[PDB]
Amino acid sequence: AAAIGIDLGTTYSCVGVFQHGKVEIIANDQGNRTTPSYVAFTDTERLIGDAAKNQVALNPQNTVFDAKRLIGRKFGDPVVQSDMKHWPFQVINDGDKPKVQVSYKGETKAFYPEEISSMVLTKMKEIAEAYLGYPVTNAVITVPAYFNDSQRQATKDAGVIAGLNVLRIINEPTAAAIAYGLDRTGKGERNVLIFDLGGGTFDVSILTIDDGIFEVKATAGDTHLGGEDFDNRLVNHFVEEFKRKHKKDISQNKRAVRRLRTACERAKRTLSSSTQASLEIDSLFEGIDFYTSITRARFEELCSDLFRSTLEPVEKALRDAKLDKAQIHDLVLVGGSTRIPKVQKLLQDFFNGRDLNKSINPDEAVAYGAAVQAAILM
Ligand SMILES: Nc1ncnc2c1ncn2[C@@H]1O[C@H](COP(=O)(O)OP(=O)(O)O)[C@@H](O)[C@H]1O
Ligand SMILES: [Mg+2]
Repeated sequence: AAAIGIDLGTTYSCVGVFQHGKVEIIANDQGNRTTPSYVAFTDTERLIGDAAKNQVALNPQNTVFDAKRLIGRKFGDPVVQSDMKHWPFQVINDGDKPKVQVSYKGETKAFYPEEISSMVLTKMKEIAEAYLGYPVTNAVITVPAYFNDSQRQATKDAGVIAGLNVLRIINEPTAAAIAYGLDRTGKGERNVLIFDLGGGTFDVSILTIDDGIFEVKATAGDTHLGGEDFDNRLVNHFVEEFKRKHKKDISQNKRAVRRLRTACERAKRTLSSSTQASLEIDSLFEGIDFYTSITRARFEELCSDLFRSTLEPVEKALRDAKLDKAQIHDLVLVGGSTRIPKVQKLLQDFFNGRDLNKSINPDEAVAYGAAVQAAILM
């Protein structure tokens, strides 16, 4: 019985297993090595992952996402109230506990955030099981370093609802450090900086590792900065461009904007390894095709202030840990947005030419570390 490592992410989740000496990051049924943290409810079925995200434009009120922003928080919580204003789905109050309310098979039903996340965890569990060819009952699940007891508990519960014995709940930055084998240094304190630019959040952590024991020395960043913000700059740019070429504003067509958003995210992803990208959407708005392109340099310009803003939390965390740039032994890249060449440059330049540990797919580093730790704990 291999136990599994699960990164239960805000925007994407990832599952790994350590067996026969190495970590396998397990692809899902569509061949994707990470899976959106999305759960959809329709007249006839419950969809999770890619199947949920791939119908988001068609079903906005009953496609749930961002459950991680609610998990283990009270309804009265100001982050909750505030985050609520921007979701297309209803959150409601059940004894100061938030529930996401949707319609499923024709009826209004309401779920706790840990219930939604348990459906994502079940999907990651079944992904793992399809590959291993047996049931998985033990898992290590990861959380942000700043998660309080009640968010850790609610995440553990999500695991238990999913039919997993949760061997441990560990910090995301520690799991990334474990992935790179930094946990096995000894006697001396090593200082490690995790730079984590994901889909919805930006986390900088400084850890000190001394004879295998981790200490979180500083944390910083921005809980609303991530790849979604870069998708948006691109969306706004192409909306303006559509207006220029056809004198038509797609702004208010919720469906056109979501399909444009989708095309942008995919274009963006291509710009991490190519210097130009094709954007081709059939019948975007009133039967008008939108066939166009964008360069890495143009996308960089559109995002230049957001990209730069990531170095301020780095300065802050260094200050709060009372360390200079030159006392950081290792720079680890985590999150899919750190595949962006400009971002790697900014961080490497900030650190005066220092290597970045980026050999492990950054959107997988946390799951990789969880999988290593799960095997150890077993
Ligand atoms: N090659 C790439 N270039 C730029 N962004 C990417 C790339 N691959 C994935 N992403 C982005 O990474 C983000 C998801 O990051 P990930 O670490 O998987 O999830 P999470 O933030 O939920 O932990 C998304 O915004 C996605 O578009
Ligand atoms: Mg992440």
